[PDB]
Amino acid sequence: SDKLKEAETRAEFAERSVTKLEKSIDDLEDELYAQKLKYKAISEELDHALNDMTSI
Amino acid sequence: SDKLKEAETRAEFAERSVTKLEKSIDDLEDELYAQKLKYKAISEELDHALNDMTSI
Amino acid sequence: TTALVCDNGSGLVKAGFAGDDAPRAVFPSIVGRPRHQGVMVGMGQKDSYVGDEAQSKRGILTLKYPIEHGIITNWDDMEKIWHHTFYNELRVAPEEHPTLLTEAPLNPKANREKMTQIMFETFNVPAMYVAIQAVLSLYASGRTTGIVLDSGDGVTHNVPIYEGYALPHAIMRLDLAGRDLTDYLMKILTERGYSFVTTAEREIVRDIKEKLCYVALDFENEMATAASSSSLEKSYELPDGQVITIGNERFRCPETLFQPSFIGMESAGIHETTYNSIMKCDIDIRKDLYANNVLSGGTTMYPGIADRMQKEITALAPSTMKIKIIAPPERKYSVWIGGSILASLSTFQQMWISKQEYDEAGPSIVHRKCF
Amino acid sequence: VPPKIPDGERVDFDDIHRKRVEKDLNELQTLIEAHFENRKKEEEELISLKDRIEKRRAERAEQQRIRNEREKERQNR
Ligand SMILES: Nc1ncnc2c1ncn2[C@@H]1O[C@H](COP(=O)(O)OP(=O)(O)O)[C@@H](O)[C@H]1O
Ligand SMILES: [Mg+2]
Repeated sequence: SDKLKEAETRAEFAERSVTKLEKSIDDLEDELYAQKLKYKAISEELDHALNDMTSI
Repeated sequence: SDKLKEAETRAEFAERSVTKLEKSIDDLEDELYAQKLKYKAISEELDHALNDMTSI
Repeated sequence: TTALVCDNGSGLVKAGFAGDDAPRAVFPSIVGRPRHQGVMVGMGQKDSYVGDEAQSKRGILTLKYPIEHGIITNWDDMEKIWHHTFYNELRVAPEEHPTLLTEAPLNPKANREKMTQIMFETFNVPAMYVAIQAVLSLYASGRTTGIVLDSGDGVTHNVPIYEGYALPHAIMRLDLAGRDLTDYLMKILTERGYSFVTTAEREIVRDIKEKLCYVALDFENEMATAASSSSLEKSYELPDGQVITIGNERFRCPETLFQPSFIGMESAGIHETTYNSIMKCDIDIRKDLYANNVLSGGTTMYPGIADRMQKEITALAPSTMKIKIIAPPERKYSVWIGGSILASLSTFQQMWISKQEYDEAGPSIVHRKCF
Repeated sequence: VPPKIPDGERVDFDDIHRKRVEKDLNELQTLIEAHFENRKKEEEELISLKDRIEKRRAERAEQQRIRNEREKERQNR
């Protein structure tokens, strides 16, 4: 019984850790992807600016 | 016996998974920071350009 | 009170209160019913998404424009678009605001009469006035003469004006416009392997056309250069990945404007219908029209068109006249800016078609003195 | 008959100044101000925050290493 209680508690703690880590990963992923899209957009508008310079 | 075997086994899986998750988290965060720093270097390139544009 | 300067257009509805610089709400004019079945219950699924909402759910809709070539072919959808424009994009009830619609030249009468009948019966405005889309674009340039080429998305028309006196016998209306260029681009993209068929993917091809295509200064030299080097191939990322590379399709899509034989149209390009429109005018105002050629409308935003057109007209015109092409940076909203200026004038305040006048003469009042 | 516009007084081509010259300077100055404030708010704060998060990440790495090692030491049987 003692081993069972300790094991179950350790398991539950680790499980909740797992869930929270997943949520953190998701949020950081969303922010990083938004930054990535921002970077692609800035580079593309930069190139458009370069081509505008080429025009004039 | 069945219960505690199950619990310890799934807990070990949890520990290995969560450690893999932590490696994933660190790699993602560091890559995010590297990309963000590249972006800020680009922003300061643009800010030097804006200081030139202070010509207007 | 303030006047509502609406501008139906064909492809983008532009609206806003009179007296500002830019339209308040600009959104595509498409009404798309859902086409699949739908299994989630209580999701709050509507029966028709209009305006800019249907450009985000376009994956499961069948978008259909209610205005084909200037004329309006589906009156219920157009009424829905107007209702959306008034109530959700501006949030001003029409019972307390005059309206100033715009209409292409040489359009069917029934279209204009139905438009005024709707505005007076359904929305119940105090007074509405219909104006030709080119005179406004001439207002916005601050000129009073000049020949304006308003190449919209539905229809391209070329109205010459001198000293405020329009020349009704010299209006050359041509039905090639941005939509036909989108269809032709979608048709020539198939030469590399990319097939766009669905009415939703027409929007993707339109975005490709807007972001990549440009008008070549000299067509044959560009065709020769693009066939030897690879300095032109610009890539573009679809809404799901799988980047595509556009080669000499870049300047072949908008070249259709100057050679309408590409899409099988007989008529001459926009470079020669302007010269023909000038030559129909009197012999003493041709110099002023040559010097004050005005560009407007969305489709005249291609990078490098104000030079190609000038080169072509200089080739056609006599060598002594000076050819100048006015291409303001605010080309897209030029018609609406002109509409705002016209609605803000004090001299114009008594030209509105007041409701009591409509009650006495019926919808045919629009063709009468109140034009 | 074609419509006849009643005769007024004035003007035209005199609002081009009052709608152009305004934004010719105000818009440029305001956009420069916006760019300056946005860069100041964004870039330095983002780099500093990323450095802070990196330091916290390194501390988490040290804690993970210590815990993993002590648990492997005990459990090794
Ligand atoms: N920046 C651009 N470059 C090239 N083509 C454009 C651009 N913006 C708009 N267009 C074309 O012009 C059309 C919009 O024209 P618009 O002036 O809104 O028509 P309308 O006269 O009906 O308002 C779009 O369908 C698009 O094909
Ligand atoms: Mg138009």
